[PDB]
Amino acid sequence: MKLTGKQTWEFENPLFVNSSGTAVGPKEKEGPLGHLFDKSYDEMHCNQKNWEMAERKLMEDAVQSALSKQNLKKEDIDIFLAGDLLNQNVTANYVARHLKIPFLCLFGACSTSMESIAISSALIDGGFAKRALAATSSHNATAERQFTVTGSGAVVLSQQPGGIKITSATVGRVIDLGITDSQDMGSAMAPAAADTIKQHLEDLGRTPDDYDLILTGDLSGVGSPILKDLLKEEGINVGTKHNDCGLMIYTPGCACSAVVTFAHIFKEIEAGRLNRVLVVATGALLSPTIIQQKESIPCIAHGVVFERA
Amino acid sequence: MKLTGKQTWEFENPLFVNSSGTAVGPKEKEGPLGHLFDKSYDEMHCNQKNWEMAERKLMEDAVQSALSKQNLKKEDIDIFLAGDLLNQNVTANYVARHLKIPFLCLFGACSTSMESIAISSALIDGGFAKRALAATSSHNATAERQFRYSTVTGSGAVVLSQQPGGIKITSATVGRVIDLGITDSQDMGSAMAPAAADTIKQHLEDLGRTPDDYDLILTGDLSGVGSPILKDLLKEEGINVGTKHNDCGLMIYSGCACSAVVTFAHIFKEIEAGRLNRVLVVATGALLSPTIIQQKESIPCIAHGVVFERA
Repeated sequence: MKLTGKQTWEFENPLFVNSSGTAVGPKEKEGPLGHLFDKSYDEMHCNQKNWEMAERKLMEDAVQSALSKQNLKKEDIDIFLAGDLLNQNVTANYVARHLKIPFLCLFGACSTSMESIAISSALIDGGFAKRALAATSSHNATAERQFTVTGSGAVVLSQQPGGIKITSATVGRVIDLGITDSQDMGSAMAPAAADTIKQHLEDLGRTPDDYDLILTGDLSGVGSPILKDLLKEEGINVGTKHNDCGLMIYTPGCACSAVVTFAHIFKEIEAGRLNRVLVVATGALLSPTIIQQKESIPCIAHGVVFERA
Repeated sequence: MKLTGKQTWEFENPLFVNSSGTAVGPKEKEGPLGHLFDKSYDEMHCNQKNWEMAERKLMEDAVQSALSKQNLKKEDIDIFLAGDLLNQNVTANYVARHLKIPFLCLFGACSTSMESIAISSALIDGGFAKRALAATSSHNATAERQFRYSTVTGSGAVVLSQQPGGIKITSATVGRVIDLGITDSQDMGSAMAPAAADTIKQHLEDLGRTPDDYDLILTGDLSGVGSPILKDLLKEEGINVGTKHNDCGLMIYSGCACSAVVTFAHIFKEIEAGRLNRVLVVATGALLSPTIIQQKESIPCIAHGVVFERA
């Protein structure tokens, strides 16, 4: 069995990130990581007619950057796993239609960036695909349509040697402790990130000392301190080992886990500044209906371990 | 490799449907198959306060039926694959929270019924899970919300594992998105046929098979209008299904969402009874949302297939 413990998949065959691509808007371009993205636009329309075509252009850009880096055509990919981080896959389905790659459509939450890589990894490791493409996108301009980073990240994975290996993934379970305040996203998502991180370490018999970095996505300032405290209650001390993507992309539930992980964290690993990193993307599973009814907001966090090859 | 041809996964290890569960509304109860569903309700609210709690109760019923028939508890399942037709985080997410099973959230479309089984199947065959639960649901009363601002009222769930059962799963074909330019939200049957045809053709080609190798080729929700088109398209590719084709949308009472409940309640019984030995089930989905319809964009469609056989 490749399932280790309760929720962690340990891949047994060689598995690598062969290339990645990122495309972002102006707010991201002006931030500390602005120069690391493959595409970065000076204005939010991304030279497009409207917001829909803007986000579609961001994903197409990110995907073509990833493919270009390996001189791959769309026909060279066996499976495509993608979803929007915010909307109802309005972008992902359009891009899938153009790529013509067999398509597994995932539900768009901020956890989708790692959910798509986890599934892609299992399919490649299980012999169901030679190469997989995983992608997600979001656009600040349309993030309101529930009752946010502007960008998209894509990765190409395969068993062919690359600078970064994927060694395990932990699938999260939905966690909902009550929060209904659509603006209290930090306090709602933290318990999910905590459960997934705790289960991952328990499953692999590891501690934060086995990681160079434990990176969360989308907890930002409010959620991070809560996550650390919750982990301490479980006897898990992340210490200075924890950082959040929402905290690195802008100067002094924003779906930024993918573009920061792909544009920045992967570069750090390939440069040998980080050897093993646990990345946990956390999503608030909501939408108009949920909020329209003042219901609690369920959250989920999925994790993936990347290591220098 | 388990990948065969371009888009077909052939499972190399023992893989079975251990049980299934279906829960439906009054309209389905009154239909020709009404007697085959595990649970049915006399009124669409299903004893619940609103349409959201109604659909949630239906999925909880179907999942509990599937689990109960095998004497399993929610803790006995390693992975849960599910989605619901509104994509409002209302049903599947709610049910996943209560079950506490590691959850892979799929985008709801009428094609999700087979997408969830295909992924579940690969994860089991790949050693990533011992048992998987897959479920989908829809409700007639909120079906309009996919387009704005005939759908089945029910839910089907299945428990899968390597433990011997009456029904084996031998392959699955993952579809690619096909879009020939149909904008009309109710010419959905015709927007979906091309996707269903592409998947059936590729599935047959990948495995070096013809319709003669199947006792039944069943499409999910093409219904009255889409079925003739599908057969015409397959013929244009030199594939003659003849009388081997049927559609779930024609057996329960397009974009109907009846694929899972008809397959689970009816088709599975036919296979276990020995009346059908190998069946290709292809669920077809129109990938849309109000944003799509609102801007009168063409409607992308996708079809995923799974082959079920008598053990």
